Amino acid sequence: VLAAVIFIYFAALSPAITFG
Repeated sequence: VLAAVIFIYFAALSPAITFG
């Protein structure tokens, strides 16, 4: 389950890092 949590963390850093 730890692997899955890290996958969603990166998915949230895509739209959070972009300035659009």
